[PDB]
Amino acid sequence: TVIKNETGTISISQLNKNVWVHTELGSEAVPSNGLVLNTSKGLVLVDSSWDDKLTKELIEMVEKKFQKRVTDVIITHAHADRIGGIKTLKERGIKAHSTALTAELAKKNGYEEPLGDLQTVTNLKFGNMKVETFYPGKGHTEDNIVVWLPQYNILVGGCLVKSTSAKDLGNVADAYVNEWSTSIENVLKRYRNINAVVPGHGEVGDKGLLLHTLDLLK
Ligand SMILES: [Zn+2]
Repeated sequence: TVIKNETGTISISQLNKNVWVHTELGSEAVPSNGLVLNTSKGLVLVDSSWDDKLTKELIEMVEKKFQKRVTDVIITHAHADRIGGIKTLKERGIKAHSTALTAELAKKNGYEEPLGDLQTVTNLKFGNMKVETFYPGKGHTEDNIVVWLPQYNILVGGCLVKSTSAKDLGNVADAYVNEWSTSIENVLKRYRNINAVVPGHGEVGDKGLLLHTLDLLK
């Protein structure tokens, strides 16, 4: 099931019972994927959106939809599509989780600072919903992390993972192209039984998306 806005810029699609994928188009419309986790104690998002207007609109949508508060957001890296709505998060009392490095880079890029609480391996539980954040090393950016939902074996790769039709790695000015391969290998070694994989943008797939990205990096 999918739910969008009248303009069509914001869409939310259900993966399973309590897991949805939020997608926003940043204008040439450029999409960005994130997750919406419906828990017994509120809504949790994996990544915000391009800017504050889109992020606020996204939050307004899911809150109206599930009739609950978005309590936390996990930021996967310090770029606009991930941390663009940080000001909106902070003004609404939404906890913006991130690694210390992501917080450092957010500041450098002119964004308000996220919590910087996430360690290399951080397990978070919101109600019955379990979430694991993992820093696999440098790739798309120096700070990129992945998110794992152990109850569903769902992997949110962020921009470290490209979609099936993607033949372009995207912006590599802040990337560590050579190390990117080792980082993907660390994700593969850590999670031996992956089901669905959500790329930074594009359609949800499986472990084959990680192999595809390694192919592009060759
Ligand atoms: Zn980026």
